[PDB]
Amino acid sequence: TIKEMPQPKTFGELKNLPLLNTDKPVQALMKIADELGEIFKFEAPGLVTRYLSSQRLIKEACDESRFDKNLSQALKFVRDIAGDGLVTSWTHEKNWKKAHNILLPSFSQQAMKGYHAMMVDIAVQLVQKWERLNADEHIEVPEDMTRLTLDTIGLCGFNYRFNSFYRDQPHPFITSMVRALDEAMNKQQRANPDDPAYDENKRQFQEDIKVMNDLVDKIIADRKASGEQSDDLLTHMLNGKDPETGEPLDDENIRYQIITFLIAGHVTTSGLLSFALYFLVKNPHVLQKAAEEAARVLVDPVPSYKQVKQLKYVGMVLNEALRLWPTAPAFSLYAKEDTVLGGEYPLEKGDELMVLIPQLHRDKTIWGDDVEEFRPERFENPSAIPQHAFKPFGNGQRACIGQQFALHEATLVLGMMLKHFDFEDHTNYELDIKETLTLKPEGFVVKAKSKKIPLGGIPS
Ligand code: HEM
Ligand code: NI
Ligand code: NI
Ligand code: NI
Repeated sequence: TIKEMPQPKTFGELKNLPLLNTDKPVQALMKIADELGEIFKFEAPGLVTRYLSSQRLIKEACDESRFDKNLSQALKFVRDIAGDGLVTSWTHEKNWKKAHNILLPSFSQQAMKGYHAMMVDIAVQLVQKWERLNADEHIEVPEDMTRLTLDTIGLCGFNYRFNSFYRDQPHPFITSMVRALDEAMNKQQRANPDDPAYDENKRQFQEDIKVMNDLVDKIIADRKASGEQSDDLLTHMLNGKDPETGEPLDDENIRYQIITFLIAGHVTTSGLLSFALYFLVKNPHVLQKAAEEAARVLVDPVPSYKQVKQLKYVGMVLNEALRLWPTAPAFSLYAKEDTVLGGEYPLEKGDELMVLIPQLHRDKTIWGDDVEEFRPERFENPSAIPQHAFKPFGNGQRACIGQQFALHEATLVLGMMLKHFDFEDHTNYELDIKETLTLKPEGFVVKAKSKKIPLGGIPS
């Protein structure tokens, strides 16, 4: 039964904190998991947490009756940006359940059919950008994927056009958002956050948020200027009421949800698409098989909703990309009551767990020894995979609400990418994963050759 938990090097009162003195901390928690195993203790000033890495222990952690969602120190900081929005609010603090009930219809499958036409509107824009490049020019993949995913959630969700393909540098929203999220991640290393040395950081942050909120002001303003009726994510936000309480969303809260969905609805998807395209050019026979399916299925000028759902292997490319590098690399849980995990490590009420998603997906006692290798064929049969062995979208009633939204978009775009282009690893890119809480490959550049297949029109 019971045994004690391994713990990495400690540095006096700082405990394990100096170990995360890196701009790549998740990949460093991976270095440690490989050392100490399926579980280890991480202490910092005024916080302890247990990092899980095995399917064995994580299967237990996803028992909603034993464990509830925890706000990690990261999310506690992000809360300064997103407030008590869907992602950063407690399960029992329910402006959550209130918003959950109000918004969940916007991700009903009848709603997905509504978004598709708008998803193609942006997807066409991406393809046309690349089909209009000159032969000497490179494609900045994560940059352009971000343009695609921001504009999609912007249109589908709020009927607002960021028009990112009409812009040189990133949208002012993106610059503020990235910098503000970098602050939340970087603040995890400050032993004294309120030292006046970080006054410049506190000042930049309040201005970054000023910028993000003045965009939200635009979205709501343009909305009350009417556009006949709408039933997108923003409409249900303004007019929907929680059946349990008969109450609509607080004014302070509708703003937090817009911020939430603008951020949460695109950073991990562009990350996914950038990781997917990366793996394809590093495994050309996988790229071929995927491109062949793309050509075989997408026969009309623009993809139909049904056609996207027929791209099974393109879906497998995505899931495998999410396996090797889940772009939301971790989520937290707390013990509802006293209990014992894996019958070996006893936990007190309110103790904190971290599910290290990249290490879960490298569990050799689930996936084989060929963990690091990119084989989409693992997902050829969903029925096979044990539950809680694959968790890129979290768990339970607080798993990703936008999961179907992300995968439908990603498959659609990746579909059109393979139908319309060949891809050359122009720089022989060495994978350099950048962390802003989320994961994305930085500096990734490809070259595209057009297959010269015309495009049609757009429904929306
Ligand atoms: C590949 C893309 C995505 C990944 C990997 C991902 C991952 C996740 C994860 C792990 C969680 C749980 C967080 C936690 O347990 O602390 C989550 C929740 C959430 N996601 Fe996603 N997500 C993706 C795309 C999206 C999209 C497209 C949307 C669009 C709206 C979205 C909106 C949300 C929201 C609102 C929550 C919180 C829901 C709740 O807990 O009530 N995500 N996501
Ligand atoms: Ni025993
Ligand atoms: Ni070149
Ligand atoms: Ni061959």
